[PDB]
Amino acid sequence: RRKSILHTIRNSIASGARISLGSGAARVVNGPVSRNQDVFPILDLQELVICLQSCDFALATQENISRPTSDYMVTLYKQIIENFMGISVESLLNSSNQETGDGHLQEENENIYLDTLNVLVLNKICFKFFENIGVQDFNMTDLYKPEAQRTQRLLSAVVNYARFREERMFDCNSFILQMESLLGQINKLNDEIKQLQKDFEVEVKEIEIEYSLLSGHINKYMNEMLEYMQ
Amino acid sequence: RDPRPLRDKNFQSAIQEEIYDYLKKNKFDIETNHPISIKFLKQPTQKGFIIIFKWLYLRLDPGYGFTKSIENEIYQILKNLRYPFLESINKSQISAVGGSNWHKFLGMLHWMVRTNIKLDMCLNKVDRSLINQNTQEITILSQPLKTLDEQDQRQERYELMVEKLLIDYFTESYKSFLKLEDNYEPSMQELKLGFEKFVHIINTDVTSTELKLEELKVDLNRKRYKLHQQVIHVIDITSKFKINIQSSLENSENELGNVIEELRNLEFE
Repeated sequence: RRKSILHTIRNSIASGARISLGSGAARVVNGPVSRNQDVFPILDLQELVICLQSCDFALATQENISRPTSDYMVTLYKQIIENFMGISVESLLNSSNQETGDGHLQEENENIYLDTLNVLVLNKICFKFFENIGVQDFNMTDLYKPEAQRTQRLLSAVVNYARFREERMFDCNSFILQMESLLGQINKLNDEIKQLQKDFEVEVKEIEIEYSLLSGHINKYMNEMLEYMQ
Repeated sequence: RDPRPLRDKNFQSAIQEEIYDYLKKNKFDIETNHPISIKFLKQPTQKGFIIIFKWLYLRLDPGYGFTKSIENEIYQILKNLRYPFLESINKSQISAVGGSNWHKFLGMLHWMVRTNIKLDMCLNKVDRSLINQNTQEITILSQPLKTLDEQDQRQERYELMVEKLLIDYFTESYKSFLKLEDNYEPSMQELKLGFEKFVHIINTDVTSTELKLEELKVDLNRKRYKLHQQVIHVIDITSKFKINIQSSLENSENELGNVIEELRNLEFE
């Protein structure tokens, strides 16, 4: 994918936005222990929607968070996971589905299971992603029976993670710059080598054209002569 | 529809043995103190049915916490799981599991056990897939072959590799951030090792390319030497041909002029 959160943040640094909008990080401590909500904001709409769209997530719209429905959060979650975590959900499901492992008598109609398993795998993927962002509470309901509270909670954790990425970006350029240096060096070497080889072969072809047509012309006029005179 | 021959008792015996084996192999009896035996599967209680359904679905979706009214949630779970035989089962029957329609309930429990086993297999498959398609990039990037629109693909692969490293760093760092201790040195040194290996690979590639360009320069000079020799030879032969043809034409023209003049002298008479 041509996009990411890292390169987009760099491009934003180069622009006048500064750090791609937002207020850096958030870490809520909690001693309500009679209650317990994990360490991240539940920052509300607008702030949430603005941050989501700042990360180049066009599907983010206020009408979805406060009134979510199935098949909408699914696309957004796939998009977020593939951007931050740099994977392909479709490739993973395809890998799970493939065959030449099991083989079994009553499994000649695995279709009745197949669909369900894909669902589960999707869900479980999200689980781990959200298990890495302070929430242990993804379950099926978030995907297929969404409610605004859990949606805003998960998205708040997500935006907090994104802001953390932005903050810690400075430790990364020491590597991005060297990567780009080496890649640009390779590209320049390849361009030079291609130019040299193309130049030589074009010169050879042009000379061949010259001399072939020279031979043709000499034969042309010699034979045109000798046909009239003999 | 439900093609399963649920009412057959040999089929039921097989299903009950499989369910018992799965629950024992995964310690249902220990995690929940309610024990399980095949006789129970033949003569189920309502509470034991609820416990088994809960245990199975939580093995299938740990993040879910029960709520509501289990009659209202079992249907919704099956609806979200798109249980293909959902339309064949009525919700009210959930109230009395051990009654007339116990066969469908035992059938869905077998469905869930099979789904659990297959889910575990799928997760192992995807984990191995991740570890393998991580190493596919490096193994591809250390083979010499091809040049077709792919050098761009090579740079893309390098970028993706480094991006993976960075994502690992960020995820671990955010783990430390949420766990309010802030020790980023371990994440940093793991990132440093990864990027060092990246640098070694890409610099090996760069050195290969530099040597290849130098060898190309040598070869092109050697070939242009021969090209120059051939061009000089062709020009030489062309000039010799031009002078010879010009001389032959001049001689023919002069002799024909002489003959024509002599013929004029002869005709005047």
